Amino acid sequence: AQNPNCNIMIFHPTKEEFNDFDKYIAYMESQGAHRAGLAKIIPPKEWKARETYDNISEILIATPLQQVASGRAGVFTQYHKKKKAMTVGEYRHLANSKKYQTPPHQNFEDLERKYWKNRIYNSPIYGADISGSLFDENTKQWNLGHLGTIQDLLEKECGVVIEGVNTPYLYFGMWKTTFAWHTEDMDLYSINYLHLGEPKTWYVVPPEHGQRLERLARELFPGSSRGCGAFLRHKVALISPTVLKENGIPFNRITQEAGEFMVTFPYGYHAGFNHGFNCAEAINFATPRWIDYGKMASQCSCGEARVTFSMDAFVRILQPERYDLWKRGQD
Ligand SMILES: O=C(O)CNC(=O)C(=O)O
Ligand SMILES: [Mg+2]
Ligand code: NI
Ligand SMILES: [Zn+2]
Repeated sequence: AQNPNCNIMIFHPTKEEFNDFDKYIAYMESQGAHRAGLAKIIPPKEWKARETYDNISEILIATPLQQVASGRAGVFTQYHKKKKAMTVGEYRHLANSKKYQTPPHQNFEDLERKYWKNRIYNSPIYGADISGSLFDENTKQWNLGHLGTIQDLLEKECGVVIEGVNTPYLYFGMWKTTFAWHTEDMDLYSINYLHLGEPKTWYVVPPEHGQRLERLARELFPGSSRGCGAFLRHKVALISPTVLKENGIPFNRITQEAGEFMVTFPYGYHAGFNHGFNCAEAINFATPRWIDYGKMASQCSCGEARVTFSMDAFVRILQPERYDLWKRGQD
């Protein structure tokens, strides 16, 4: 069995290997990369996403979100308070202000210590889930807006044509902006490209151990667990590496820098934080190996998780028994 300790693997494709996306995902899986839940892909030196980032300041962040925490330093939830619209140039200046800028630090480990110690005492502002792309239209390799669609994958594998579309999202981050513990919708893959700026630290639980994380989360968030049998779908709960280690939960960590891709694999729980002002692009995707995970994915039906238009068809076709209840949750 490849990668039996479920370590995060890092790949360096050549320019020739970077031509065929599906084939390279399948190659990484042949080496056991999916066992970790997360992999890093460093593009060949010949590749670029676009020519420059000098002209992005006029992008609008219509609904910046202030991430307000409750709990204790290692075990907390966050809620998202809506703020007034601002441009990417206004947001960059905000991120660099004395109130929000990254503190002085020695290295990534020191900054990680400071994050876990102090995150709860601040409320950073995040631009999230902004439909759009920063890939140049002429970038032919690993262009996140030109991937094959999940609806076409399901049709190719299962024969059923369905409605829906699949497009990328942009994220603008600052120091302490936080992504809560989650898997993707319908336990899909995701791919994330860090376009510019400061790093993102990731934490991940191997897919084969995901139920261990869920059992801990029920113990640590007991009211939330009573409210909903899949409350991690709400994307609000944080648990620190120290707390995971105290409770014997298997996980790994890695820092992504600008110019690097990360792939998350089906049912790989992940969480993390941004180091300072940055811009990332991400999209979900599927492969043949996903279909079995999609058929088994939990679902939130309490009303909280509320998701995209395109999830309807995935639930309807892969999970017909659950469809009626899930749809009540959506309405
Ligand atoms: O850019 C981001 O904040 C977070 N991304 C993810 O959880 C992902 O790509 O799967
Ligand atoms: Mg602009
Ligand atoms: Ni994710
Ligand atoms: Zn729910």
